Amino acid sequence: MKVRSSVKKMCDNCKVVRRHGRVLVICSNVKHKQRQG
Amino acid sequence: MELTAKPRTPKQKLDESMIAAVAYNKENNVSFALDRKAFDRAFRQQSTTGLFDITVEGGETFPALVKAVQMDKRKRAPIHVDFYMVTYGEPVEVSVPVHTTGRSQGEVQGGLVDIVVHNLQIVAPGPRRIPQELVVDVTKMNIGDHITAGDIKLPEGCTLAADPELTVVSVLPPR
Amino acid sequence: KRTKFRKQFRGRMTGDAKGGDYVAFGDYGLIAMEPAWIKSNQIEACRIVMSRHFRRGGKIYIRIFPDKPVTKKPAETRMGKGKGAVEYWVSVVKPGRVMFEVAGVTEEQAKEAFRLAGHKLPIQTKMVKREVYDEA
Amino acid sequence: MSYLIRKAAGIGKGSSTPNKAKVGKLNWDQVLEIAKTKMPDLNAGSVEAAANTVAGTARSMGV
RNA sequence: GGAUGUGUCGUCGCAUAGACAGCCAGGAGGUUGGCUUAGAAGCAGCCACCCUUCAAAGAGUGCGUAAUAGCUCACUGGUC
RNA sequence: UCCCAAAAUGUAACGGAGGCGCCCAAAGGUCACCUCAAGACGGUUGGAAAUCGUCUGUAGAGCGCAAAGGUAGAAGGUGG
Ligand SMILES: [Mg+2]
Ligand SMILES: [Mg+2]
Ligand SMILES: [Mg+2]
Ligand SMILES: [Mg+2]
Repeated sequence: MKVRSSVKKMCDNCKVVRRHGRVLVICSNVKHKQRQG
Repeated sequence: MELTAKPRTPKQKLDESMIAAVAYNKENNVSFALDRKAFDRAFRQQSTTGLFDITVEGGETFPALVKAVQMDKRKRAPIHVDFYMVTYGEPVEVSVPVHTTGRSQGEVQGGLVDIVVHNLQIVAPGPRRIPQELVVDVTKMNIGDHITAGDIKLPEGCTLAADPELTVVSVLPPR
Repeated sequence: KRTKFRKQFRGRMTGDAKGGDYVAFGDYGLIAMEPAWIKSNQIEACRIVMSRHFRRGGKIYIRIFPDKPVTKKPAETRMGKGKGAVEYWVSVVKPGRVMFEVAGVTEEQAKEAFRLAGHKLPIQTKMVKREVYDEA
Repeated sequence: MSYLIRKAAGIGKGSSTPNKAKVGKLNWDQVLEIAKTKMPDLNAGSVEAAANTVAGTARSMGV
């Protein structure tokens, strides 16, 4: 879980999911779990 | 481009999608005011080498040719445009751009094809027959080959303006 | 990068853009939306990254040479006059000013070079296309 | 089929830059024996349909 | 700096002549391209991006191994 | 003397550059008279400049020194 203030796509499996006022990204690849919070 | 009112105060122009334009030739010099979108759709095609039908509010179709545009800074949307009512025989000198067709024999070898001058202004364009483009052979070029305006075919009835020995296109070396 | 022989010192002031077209010497370009100062080392960085991205070409045009000497604080104090004769040079940049232009590469191959350089500039910028034909 | 070309045209190696400096040039006669020995490895049509296949490879090899 | 947060104008292209996402199915023969390297065959970099069959399959996107494999996408058909 | 000085004048700082503490019996007075720098072409101790000549040339020179202003109808250069 890498906390980056700049979350952007890195492949073709990354899906941005807006949660409870937070930026998260789902992906089959567990190394692509970026999150601003 | 259906032209409507044409005052002098830009009060009812900035708010709405209108752009301030003018037109002249040698007689009348009445200022106009054309639509933003209409122009942004038409100038994209005919550019500066093609006239368009300009009907003023009332029934006045006056043929003209775009001369100088004064686009705005900080923005891509123009703010002023100058028009020239084409005469019939010898109007004004028109600027004709230079395109390129066919793959060169120097681009393959490793070098790159570089147009030194995009736009090229000529003399006496000739009404009703204005060159909207310009096709210049590029394949005959290799590495370090310079092609001037003495090498560009004339669109028949058109004479050059710039110096005969000016480099229009040149194939630069790699790196 | 740096000038070859000038006077020495200078002043400071920003007014609206003046002499920056849209399409000059090439197909694609990059413009400022914000008025600032461009250190020479910033330029160098840009130029260089652009080089990395474009193995062969050398069709990178940079017409924003730095002609502004800026002074600097020796150590401390304040007793004494004009300080820091040589620190760095700058290239005033006003919105509308064309800093960088390139040609030959595709569409995708310009967004990249530009996008990168852009992460080295102290102000936002944008990429444009051909459509303007003022003076030639 | 590159081996056969490196034998027929007598090519020691090839060319790193086929866009600048090439290797050599052969003839169609040396192509007929290629589409005659490697028949099962080609499902082309007839004559030309198998003559334009090999010519392809050669084109990017430096011939 | 970053993002399918929303409201409101616009630039490009795709239409039942049946998209797009999803699902089922197929996926090259030249070829193990040439070259450089102990080796790198879509996927380090130099180069190209040519041909055929076909309702059709770009010597090609990501992940991988010491190279191989495999798992897919571009594209085609069908069911709503 | 410039610049700062923000278009009358004026205006500060341990702000930014550079000079003077002289010189000329002529470099004064007056009266006459001459026209520069530079480049090109062509010439011998030259072969960069210069000496000569023919062109071009609002002066891109000169004015004892620093600078600005100003000067070709002279405040440039000589003679009685
Ligand atoms: Mg200010
Ligand atoms: Mg004053
Ligand atoms: Mg004042
Ligand atoms: Mg005071």
